[PDB]
Amino acid sequence: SIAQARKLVEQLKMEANIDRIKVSKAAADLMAYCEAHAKEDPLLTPVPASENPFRE
Amino acid sequence: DVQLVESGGGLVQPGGSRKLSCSASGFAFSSFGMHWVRQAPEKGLEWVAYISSGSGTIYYADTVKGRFTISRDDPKNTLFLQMTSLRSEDTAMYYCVRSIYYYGSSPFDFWGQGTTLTVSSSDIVMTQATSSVPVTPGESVSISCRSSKSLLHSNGNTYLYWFLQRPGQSPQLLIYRMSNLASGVPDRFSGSGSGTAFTLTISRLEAEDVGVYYCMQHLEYPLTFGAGTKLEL
Amino acid sequence: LDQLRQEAEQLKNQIRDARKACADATLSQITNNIDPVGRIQMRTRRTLRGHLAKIYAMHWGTDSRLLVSASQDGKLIIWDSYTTNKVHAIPLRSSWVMTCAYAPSGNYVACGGLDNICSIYNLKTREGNVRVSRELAGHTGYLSCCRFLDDNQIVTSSGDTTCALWDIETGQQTTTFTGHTGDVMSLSLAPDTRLFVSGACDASAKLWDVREGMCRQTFTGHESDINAICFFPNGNAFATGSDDATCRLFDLRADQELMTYSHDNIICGITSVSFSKSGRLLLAGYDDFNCNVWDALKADRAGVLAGHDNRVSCLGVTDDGMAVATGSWDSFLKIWN
Amino acid sequence: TLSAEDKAAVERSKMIDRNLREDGEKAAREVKLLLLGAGESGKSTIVKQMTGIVETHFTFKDLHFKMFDVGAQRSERKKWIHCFEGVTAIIFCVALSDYDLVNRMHESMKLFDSICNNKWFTDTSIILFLNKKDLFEEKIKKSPLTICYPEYAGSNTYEEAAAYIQCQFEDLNKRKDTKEIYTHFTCSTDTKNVQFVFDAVTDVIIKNNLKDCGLF
Amino acid sequence: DHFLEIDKKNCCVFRDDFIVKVLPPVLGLEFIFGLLGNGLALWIFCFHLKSWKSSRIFLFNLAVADFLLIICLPFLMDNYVRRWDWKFGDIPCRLMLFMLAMNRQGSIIFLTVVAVDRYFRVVHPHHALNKISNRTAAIISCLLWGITIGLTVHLLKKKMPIQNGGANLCSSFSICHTFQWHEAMFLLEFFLPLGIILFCSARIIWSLRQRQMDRHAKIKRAITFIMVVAIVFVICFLPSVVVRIRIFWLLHTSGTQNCEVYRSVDLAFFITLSFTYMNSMLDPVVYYFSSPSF
Ligand SMILES: O=C(O)c1n[nH]c2c1C[C@H]1C[C@@H]21
Repeated sequence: SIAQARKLVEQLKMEANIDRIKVSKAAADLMAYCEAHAKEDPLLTPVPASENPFRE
Repeated sequence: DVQLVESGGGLVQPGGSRKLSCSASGFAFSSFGMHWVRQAPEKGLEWVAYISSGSGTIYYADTVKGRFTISRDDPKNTLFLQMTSLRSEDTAMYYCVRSIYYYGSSPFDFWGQGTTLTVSSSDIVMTQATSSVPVTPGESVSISCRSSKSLLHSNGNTYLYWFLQRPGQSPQLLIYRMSNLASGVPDRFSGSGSGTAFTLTISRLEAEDVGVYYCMQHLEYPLTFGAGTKLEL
Repeated sequence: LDQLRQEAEQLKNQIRDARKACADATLSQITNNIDPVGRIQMRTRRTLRGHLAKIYAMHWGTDSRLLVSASQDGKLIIWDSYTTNKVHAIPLRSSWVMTCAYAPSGNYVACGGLDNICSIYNLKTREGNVRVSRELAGHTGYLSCCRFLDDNQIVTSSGDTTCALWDIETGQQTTTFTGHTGDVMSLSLAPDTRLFVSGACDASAKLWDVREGMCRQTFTGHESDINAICFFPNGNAFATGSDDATCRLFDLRADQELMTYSHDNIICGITSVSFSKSGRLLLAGYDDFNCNVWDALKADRAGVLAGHDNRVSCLGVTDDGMAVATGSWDSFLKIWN
Repeated sequence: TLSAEDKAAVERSKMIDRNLREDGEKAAREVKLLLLGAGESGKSTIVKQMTGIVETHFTFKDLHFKMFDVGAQRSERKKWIHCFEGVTAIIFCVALSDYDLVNRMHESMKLFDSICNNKWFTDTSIILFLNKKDLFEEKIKKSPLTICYPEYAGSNTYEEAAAYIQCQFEDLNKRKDTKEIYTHFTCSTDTKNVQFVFDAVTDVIIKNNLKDCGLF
Repeated sequence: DHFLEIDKKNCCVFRDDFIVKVLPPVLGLEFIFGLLGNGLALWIFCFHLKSWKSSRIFLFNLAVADFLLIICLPFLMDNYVRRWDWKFGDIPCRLMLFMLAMNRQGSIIFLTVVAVDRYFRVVHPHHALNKISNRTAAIISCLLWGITIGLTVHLLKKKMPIQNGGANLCSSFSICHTFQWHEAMFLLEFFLPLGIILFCSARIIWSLRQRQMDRHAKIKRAITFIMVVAIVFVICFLPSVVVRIRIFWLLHTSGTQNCEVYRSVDLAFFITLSFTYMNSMLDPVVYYFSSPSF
C-alpha cells in the first residue's frame, strides 16, 4: 500500500503546526544563559589549583 | 544469601595451637578482604588480624603478632586463623568480618556468627565516655564518641564506623565513614561529627534498637574500637 | 500515490517558508559585540591506562568522579578519575560494544553494540560482584547509544532506524520512536528528561517526546551522517556533529539552524560533541586524532585537545564542568582541565 | 600518604590490572577471522566444519580461531565495519553457481570490491573461498559462462572457467602490494578448508611478526 | 728489547709506527659516522617511537650498547695518536677498557638476541616467545646487561696503568701466555654467537623459501637484510679473533720465550680489532635506518 505517504503527510502537518519564536530573541536567550552561568564554568575560566580536584 | 559460619571453638589448655575456620557462602569471597575481630566474655570488640583480597597484605594486632597466623584459601571460600601459644587473655568470641575496599564501598558490612574459644587457667584511643544510658521508645538519643587523633584525612572523608551489637548476635554496620548510612539500615539512624568528635543520633528510637554501639576507627592499622555504649529499657 | 507526494511537498514548502520568515538575524551578527573567550589551555591531568583495544564509548557519573568506559576487548571498566583507580572491570558477553551509559543514581551501567542487545549491569550487589541485571532485546540493528532516564527507564538508539524507550523491570519496549530513514547513531536526553534528540544517518536530527512518543520537530542542514548529538545546558538548543566535517547548533524554539562550526583545515568527521557547564564552549572529537573546542557563540576554535594517537571516539564533560574526558581508538582515556 | 582504605583500593585496582593483563594476553593468542559473503554463498556450509553478530570458535593444531559472521546485520556497513579493523584475515565466500540469474556473482564481485578496497582493510589479507564447484561443473556442462560475463574467450570447461572466475575476482584488488588474496576451490571434500585457512593465517602471522621486528 | 712484565710472565708489548698512521683516520671516521647514526637512532626511539615492542626494546638496547662503545672511542683515539702514551690516569683508562669490552660483548649479545627473536618470529610464528610483554623484554634486557657486566668487571678490579718505559700502556689485549678470561671470552663472543646467528639465519631463509613467500619484494628485502646482517657480523668479528688464534698458536708453539717475530702479527691484530669498533657504526645502517619503518 501507500500508507507511508499518508504517515509522512500526517507527520509533516504535525511539524508545521507549531509556534515559531523569532531567531533573534532565541539567540539573545542563549547569550543570556551563557553570560549568566559563565561564572561557574571552570573550563572557561581556569580554576586555581587549590580547589582543582585534578591538580596533579 | 551472604553467610559466614565460624567453626573451631572449644576449651584450650594454655600454650595450645587451636586453629579457627570461617567458611563463606553467598558472595564473591575472592574479592573481599577479611578480618578477625574478637570479643572478650564481657569486654568490647578488639580487632585481631586482616588479610586482603589476593592475600597481598596482612596485618596483625600487637597483642597477637608473632603468635597468630591468618590465611585465606579462595577455591572453596574458607578463612583460617592459626593461633599458637594461647594465653588466658585470648579467651573471646571471634568474628569473621568481610570488608571490600573501593571508592564508595562499605567495609565491615557483614559479620559472622562467631565461635567461642576458652583458654583455661601509638594507636588511636577511641573514647566513648558514657557506657550505658537509659532510653524510652519514641525518643531521640545521641551517642557520643571521641578520638585521640583526627580521623579526617586529606581525601576529605573521616574514617569512623558505627556498629550495633544487639543482644545475642553479631555486630552490624550502621554508618561507615561517619556520614553514610549502611544498606538496610533505617533512615532514622544518622551520623555526624568533626575530627576527634563524633556523634550518632537515633531519631524516633524504639524496640529492636537496644544493645551496645561501638565507634570504630579505620584511619590506619591497628583498627581500634570504642568501649561501647549500652542502650537498655 | 501522487496527491500525497504533492501535499508533502507543500508541507515542506510551508515549513521552509515559515523558518525563513522567522529568520530575521543570525546570531553571528548578534554576538559579534562580545569579547571572544580567547585561547583555551587544557592539559592532560590524568591518563587512564587499562584498556587494551579501541575505546568506543565513555560516560561520566553524576558525581563527576566516576566514569565508565567501553572498549572492544569486551571489558567495561569503571574508573576513579581522581586517583586513576579501577573500581570495577566488567567482562562483557559480546566484545562488540559501541555505546555505554552510567545511571544517574550510580547503581547501574548499560552497554550494547553489534549484538543488538542493551545489557544492564547492577553495580551495588550484596555479593560484591557486578552482575547483569537484564538484557534488553528487541532491536533489529546494532545499538549505537543508550541513556538512562532513571533506575528503571532507559532510552536506546539503534541502527535499525528506530529509537526505543525501555522498562528495565519488565524488559519490554514502552515506546518506539520510528521516523528516521537511516541508522540512528546518537542520542541526547534533555536536562528535564521530558524530551530527547536523535541524530541518524539520513543527515537529520529529530526531537521526540518520551512521554507518549512522536517526532515533534525535524532538523536538517547536515550533508552527511550525524554521528554525535548533545543538548545545550539550557535545554532549548542542541549541537550535532556529522561526517561532513562540521558541527551545527540547532534551536528548538526557533526550529532552525543557528550556527555552523566548520573550518577549511578540518575535513574529517566528528565522532563526539559536548558542551561546557555554561554552554559557552563546544567540544568536538574528530578523526584528526584530536578534539577541538569551539566558542559556541562565536564559532571559532578556542583551543585544541591534542593528546591522542588515534581517532577520538568518545568525549564527555563532568556534571560540575570541572573536567572533560576523551577516549580514543588507542586504548587510553585522558582527563583534561 | 594514602589512608588504609586508599591503600586497599589501590591494591584492588592492581589486582584488576593483573586480571586485565592476563585476559588480554589470552585474547592476543587467538586468530580473529571475519566471515563475509552474500548469504547463499555458502557461509553456513563453510562454518559447518570445525539476531546480531555470530561468533564461532574452533581449534586447529593448538591454535584457537574466532570466526565472526556479520550476516544478518542489515545496517550501513560503513558504520560498523571499522570495528573489525585488526582481524587476522577476512574469509570471503562466493558460490561458483551464482552466475545463473538474479548477475548474483556480479553482486558478489561488488561486495568483494567494496571489502577488499576498504580503508580499514588496507593490509588484512583475504582468504577467498569459491564454494559449489560441483554445481559449477554441472551448470557449465549445459549453460555457458558468457551469460554472466559478457566477454569470455574460453571453452565451456570447468578448469578454464574456474580459473577465469578466480582471476576476475583477484584483479579487483587495487592494493596488490600490501595485501594478498588466497583462493581455495572448496567443496564438501575433507578437512582441507581448515588446513588452507591455517596455512593462510600462518602466512599472515609471519608477515605481522616481521612487521613487529621491523624488517618486512 | 720488547719484553715487559704485565703482572705475569712473558708479555711482549711494543709501540711502532703504522699504528698512528692508519688508526687515527679509521677511528675518526667511525667515531663521526657512528655518533651521528646512534644519536639519530636514539632520538627516534626516545621522542618518536611510541610503539615499543619487545623487538624494539632489544634493538634499543643494541643501540645504547653501540652508543656507549663509540663514545668510549675518543679516549682510545687520544691514546693511539701518541702511540701507546696514555695520560688520563688509572680510573679513566681502566673505565675505558671495561666499557669497551663490556659494550662490545653487549652489542654482540643483543645482536644474537635479535637474531633469535627473528628466528622465533619466522620459524615458530605461533609461539609464546613472539608475544612476550614489554615488562618481560625489560627483564631480559636487564638480565643480559647483568651477564655482560658480570663477566666483564674483571677489567675493573685491577691496577691498570702499565709504566712501559716512559709510557703508560692502556692495553687489555697484550701477548702474555696466560689464558685469562679476557681471551676466552673474546674468542667465545665470536664463536658461539656466530653459531647461533648462522643457525637462525639459515633456518629463517629455509623456512621462508619452503613456504614460497620469496615471491615478494618485502620478503626478498628481509632475506637480503638477514644475510647482510650475518655477513657484516662475520666480517667485523672474524679477523681480530683469527689473529688472536695465531697469537696463541705462536705463543704456545714456537715463541714462548723469545718474541722477535710478533711485531707484524700484533700490528695486524690491532688493525683488525678496529673492525670491532667499525661494527658499532655499521649497526645502525644495517638494523634501524634500513628498516622499512624508517
Ligand atoms: O677494545 C678493547 O676492548 C681493548 N682492550 N685493550 C685495548 C683495547 C683497544 C686497544 C688499546 C687497547
